[PDB]
Amino acid sequence: AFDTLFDHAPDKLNVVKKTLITFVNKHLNKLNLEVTELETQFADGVYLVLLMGLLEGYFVPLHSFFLTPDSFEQKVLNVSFAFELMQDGGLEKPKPRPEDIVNCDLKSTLRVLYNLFTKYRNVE
Amino acid sequence: MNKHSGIDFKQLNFLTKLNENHSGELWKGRWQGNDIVVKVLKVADWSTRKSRDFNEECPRLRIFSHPNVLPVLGACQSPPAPHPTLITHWMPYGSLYNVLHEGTNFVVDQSQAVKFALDMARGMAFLHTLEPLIPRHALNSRSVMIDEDMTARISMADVKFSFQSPGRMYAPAWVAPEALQKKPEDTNRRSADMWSFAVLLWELVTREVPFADLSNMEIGMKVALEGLRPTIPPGISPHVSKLMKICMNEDPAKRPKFDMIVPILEKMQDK
Ligand SMILES: Nc1ncnc2c1ncn2[C@@H]1O[C@H](COP(=O)(O)OP(=O)(O)OP(=O)(O)O)[C@@H](O)[C@H]1O
Ligand SMILES: [Mg+2]
Repeated sequence: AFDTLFDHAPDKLNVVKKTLITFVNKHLNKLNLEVTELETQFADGVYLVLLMGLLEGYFVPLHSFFLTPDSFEQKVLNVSFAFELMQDGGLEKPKPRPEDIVNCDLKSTLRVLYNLFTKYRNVE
Repeated sequence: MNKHSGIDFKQLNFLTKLNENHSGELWKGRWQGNDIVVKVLKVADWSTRKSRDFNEECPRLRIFSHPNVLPVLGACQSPPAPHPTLITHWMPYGSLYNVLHEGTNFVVDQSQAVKFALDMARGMAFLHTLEPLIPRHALNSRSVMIDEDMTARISMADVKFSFQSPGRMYAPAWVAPEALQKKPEDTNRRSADMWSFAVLLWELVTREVPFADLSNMEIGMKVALEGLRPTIPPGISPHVSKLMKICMNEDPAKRPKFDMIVPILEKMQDK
């Protein structure tokens, strides 16, 4: 499904990218945070955790994750925690490994965000 | 020996469902001649460890010795119950939140609001004498119930278990700035609870939900990191203003204890 959209549709891919740039900025701007590059600013897991709370209606206590991760291990933990929250929200377990997001596999970064946009379309 | 087997889930009469949410569901029901609510906790990755923990954590909520504390009547262990479940007596007016913000029939007057404050302060003073404190007990208007005679009672069935939604906060507007950021073990829990009471005072004064226009994530992040606070309400009595301000001191060490403010609130009732 999403494989064809990434690999075999460049024109549509960029209609979805700008969408996702608007989508995540719609929510993170409420925290005075801006997302200018889809492919590198989600890698440490922080904005994914913050996004999940903005999208499912909770705050995540700052002692529950690494607000400023100082290691590859901490970013992997953040991303894994974000995937857990995704699963608590009704999504099935994401297909990419948490390390794939931390390593900027764009097909993985976009797939996670695509499934977030798809699910939380009507959320304001 | 196994001290307590708990309540038999099979003995519960589920009458009508009141809620379904992140924790599970809540029903109105009956059990052994009692009108009750039944809180069904639906926990992902249930394990024998978590079930053991539930059965050790539940007895601490069975507090029958203070009028402003609403005990958990008992709990259903899982196994053999389908889910970890707890029961509490049905409170006809629902939560303080319901009474203040969702009251379609009457508006409670400010003498009743002062009595609610006194009730909550008395119950919190009692809970603060427990050794150790009940873990993961947050004070907010959704976690206080209003009984048939309008007595406010701290809801022990709203204390979060160790396995229950860890890492998520659905009522951050009542939480002390330090408690939004630091592990409970690195905070003075009693002082953090007094901040929650200060927000309750604000709620009783304004009859508004604190930060109602903001999402929970916005609330927690802006209170923790950007100094966001409720605005003192205009033109209230100096005595109420001073009490609100000292209970909401930015310095946790300078906030009063509940047993200190109980006599202040007593003198605030009617002669
Ligand atoms: N002992 C009770 N008696 C009467 N009504 C109650 C009682 N406890 C809860 N309720 C009511 O049921 C509603 C739903 O409460 P519920 O516990 O399911 O959600 P919550 O308190 O917002 O979140 P949480 O799951 O974290 O406790 C409450 O808003 C309240 O009206
Ligand atoms: Mg509850």
